[PDB]
Amino acid sequence: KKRWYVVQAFSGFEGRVATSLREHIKLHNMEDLFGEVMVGYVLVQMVMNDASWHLVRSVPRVMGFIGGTSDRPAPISDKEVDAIMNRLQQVGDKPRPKTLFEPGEMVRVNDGPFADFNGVVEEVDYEKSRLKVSVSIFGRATPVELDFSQVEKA
Amino acid sequence: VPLDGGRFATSDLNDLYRRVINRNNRLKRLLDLAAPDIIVRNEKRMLQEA
Amino acid sequence: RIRIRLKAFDHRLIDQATAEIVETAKRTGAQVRGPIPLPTRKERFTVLISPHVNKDARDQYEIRTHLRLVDIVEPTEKTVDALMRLDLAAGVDVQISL
DNA sequence: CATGGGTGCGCCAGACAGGG
DNA sequence: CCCTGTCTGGCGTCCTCTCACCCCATG
Repeated sequence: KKRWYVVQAFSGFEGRVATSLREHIKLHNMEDLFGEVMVGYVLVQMVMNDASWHLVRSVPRVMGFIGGTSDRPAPISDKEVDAIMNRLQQVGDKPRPKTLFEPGEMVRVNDGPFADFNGVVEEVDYEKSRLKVSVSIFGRATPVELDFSQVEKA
Repeated sequence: VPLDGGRFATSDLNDLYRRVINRNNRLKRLLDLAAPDIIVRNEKRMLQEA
Repeated sequence: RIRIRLKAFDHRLIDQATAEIVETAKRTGAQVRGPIPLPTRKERFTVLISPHVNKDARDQYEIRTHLRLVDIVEPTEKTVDALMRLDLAAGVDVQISL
């Protein structure tokens, strides 16, 4: 059974640390003592012998493990939470809000000179794919037609 | 203030404050993300030392 | 295809408003079909003035109305840009139908 | 382009262990 | 607990006049 551990690298050379770590594994052929390497912190599926500990700290541009002590360094705590966040990440970020504003509903403009402005859709045109919303420019409402993607639903 | 050439010769306190603010932003983001215990212990320890 | 309708009452204040928006568009976009007006609009109302009698005192007042349409020819990303939150005419209703 | 981590001084003095 | 050895800190003259040089590095 291989448990997880946290490695600190020089932040910025992290992919090169991961590649050099895989290569040191396949050099010193302790292939049965390493499972994966996940990407300033590098996650390593590993077991704990002092030989494998010296192996990971002899990988270049690696400071050391992060744990309770340096004798017996520490596996993890909320590893499941980290895995869940990694699975989402881009998926969670993706939103793409389009103007679903109907009669009276407020919308947001992010394209053309009217970008960075909000307003309400007094009239909507699904057939012409156009929303009739006015922007409060210099006080007076500026009824302009914007596409669903041109504006966001507020 | 810059020197003759134009590159800004920056003071040391700006390095210190900029380090503390970089680390504090990292620590707020990790407490947002619910990182595990050893990550936020190293993060708060680096803030303490900063 | 882009319409700039302007809606107010008098032609003696909108007359500087049709000058400010064709020339400031000329410096930035220089793409306009020229101001094409609309028929002047009249709202006349006869009203009784004596406080409790006498259905003869009817004085004619009117809230007059005027409309002028600018109609820039091309959707310019410079005319709208410079003239977005900008309108010289005060107490006016601008309708920048894009 | 922007960020990210040596080995030659000597005395005083008081606090911290370390016997005693 | 009463003395003894160690371990770290705190400190060491004042004015001036030039010079030289101030973060890589890189996918």
